[PDB]
Amino acid sequence: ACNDRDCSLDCIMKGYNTGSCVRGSCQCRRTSG
Repeated sequence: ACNDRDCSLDCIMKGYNTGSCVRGSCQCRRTSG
């Protein structure tokens, strides 16, 4: 499931802060800089 539910959760654990479904995938994004 690429839903932001499991995607975001995993994105925050991978080391980033959030993420979303992309073309049926899951990317993450950090909030800093």
